[PDB]
Amino acid sequence: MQLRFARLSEHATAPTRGSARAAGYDLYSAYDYTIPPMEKAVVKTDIQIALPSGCYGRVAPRSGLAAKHFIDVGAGVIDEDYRGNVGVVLFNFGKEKFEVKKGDRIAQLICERIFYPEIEEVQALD
Amino acid sequence: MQLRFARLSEHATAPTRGSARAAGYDLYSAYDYTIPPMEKAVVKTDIQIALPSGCYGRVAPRSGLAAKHFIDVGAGVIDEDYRGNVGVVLFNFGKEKFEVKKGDRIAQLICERIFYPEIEEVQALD
Amino acid sequence: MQLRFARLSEHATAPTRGSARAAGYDLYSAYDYTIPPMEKAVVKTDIQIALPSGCYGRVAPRSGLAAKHFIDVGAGVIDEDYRGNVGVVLFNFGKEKFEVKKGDRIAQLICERIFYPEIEEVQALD
Ligand SMILES: C[C@@H](NS(=O)(=O)CCCOCn1ccc(=O)[nH]c1=O)c1cccc(OC2CCCC2)c1
Ligand SMILES: C[C@@H](NS(=O)(=O)CCCOCn1ccc(=O)[nH]c1=O)c1cccc(OC2CCCC2)c1
Ligand SMILES: C[C@@H](NS(=O)(=O)CCCOCn1ccc(=O)[nH]c1=O)c1cccc(OC2CCCC2)c1
Ligand SMILES: [Zn+2]
Ligand SMILES: [Zn+2]
Ligand SMILES: [Zn+2]
Repeated sequence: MQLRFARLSEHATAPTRGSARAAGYDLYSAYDYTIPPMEKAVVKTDIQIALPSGCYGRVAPRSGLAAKHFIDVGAGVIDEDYRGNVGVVLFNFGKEKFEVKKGDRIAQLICERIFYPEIEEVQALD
Repeated sequence: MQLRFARLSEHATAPTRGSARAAGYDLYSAYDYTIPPMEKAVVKTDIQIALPSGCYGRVAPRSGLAAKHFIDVGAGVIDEDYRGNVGVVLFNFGKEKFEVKKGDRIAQLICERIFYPEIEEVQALD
Repeated sequence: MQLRFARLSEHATAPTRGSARAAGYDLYSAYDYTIPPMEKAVVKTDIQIALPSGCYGRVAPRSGLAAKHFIDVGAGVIDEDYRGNVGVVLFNFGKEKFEVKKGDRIAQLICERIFYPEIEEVQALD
């Protein structure tokens, strides 16, 4: 039960989790972005991750950004085997622009347990 | 495998799950709210919950409210150890205002199994 | 560990998963739809599914559609015991209409592990 990660640049921040039983690790922006009202942005973390076996990585919303600034997270399904730069798709549904600065926490990364079933076609179920 | 909860006021409704194999328990509004088009509201349940070990509580959308009224749920990650009042962040993307009355079902609470990995930094993955 | 499915019409496409460790099976539209800017549509797959025991089926967003076209997935909680036609609720938050053609991939289906706890009311937690 290790989540490993590597920094892809000097702008990356190591993910953090304050509480031992918090659902997610904090993801941090590696760059500044300005997100206009009713617009989206793909926000780079400049980290790559190796998820534990038996899960995928869900990029999930921060609670305060959602309730206070009408920020949501799009996309969000990081496959267990993905080794690229982790991106966060932010949706700004508010009426004001939303500013992201390098080092800001912008999402959380949850290790969601899943099955990897084989698929079988039948003519009709039970 | 118990989900425990306590009512924080007399306005709270005990969560329900009709089917034994439904993914979620129904969450009910403790108050009336009017949510304008393209607006958000934090809706109180006036319950506190104690989630089973090995999960977090995902506040997830009701299917009919989403398809019929363009209601979505923001935020939604309830940490395993959270003991406060459970809030539901509703996003109204429709063109008409959305009315919540006390006692209305407004979301579902899913006990999502997750890992709680330790984090380790390396220079580069494999 | 089988995911079974049946086609409800000749327009359905068998779900696919390219990578062995991809989080989701691709869901395909059985029909053409035009989704106006800032509108929603319930998109039929014309498949029925039988999920493995111990999960629900999460209809989750495709990453490219989210980042490139501002498409999101609403609703999305398919109960373990659901045997109806699988619908995908697409939200088009972009400024242009979004075209779905029969056979297009429109979402992914994730077998999310969950608990099915019994619920217990107490006066106050710990
Ligand atoms: C344009 C589009 N390309 S994409 O090929 O559709 C997905 C590429 C990234 O896959 C991993 N992933 C999946 C979901 C997620 O939320 N975050 C994330 O990092 C995309 C979508 C989402 C995130 C992206 O992040 C970019 C930042 C640097 C590399 C990718 C890109
Ligand atoms: C303003 C902001 N404060 S916040 O500190 O960011 C989060 C406080 C609540 O944390 C638990 N939680 C987390 C996610 C969720 O969806 N629901 C929920 O109850 C917030 C965000 C979401 C729900 C909230 O509910 C309030 C209702 C009464 C107490 C908190 C508050
Ligand atoms: C109108 C509304 N009816 S509903 O009764 O609220 C839900 C009916 C479908 O339940 C399974 N389900 C649940 C969530 C999901 O995302 N997809 C899905 O197939 C609804 C909501 C979502 C999907 C729907 O799909 C329709 C396509 C053909 C049958 C249902 C319908
Ligand atoms: Zn630089
Ligand atoms: Zn009162
Ligand atoms: Zn036909």
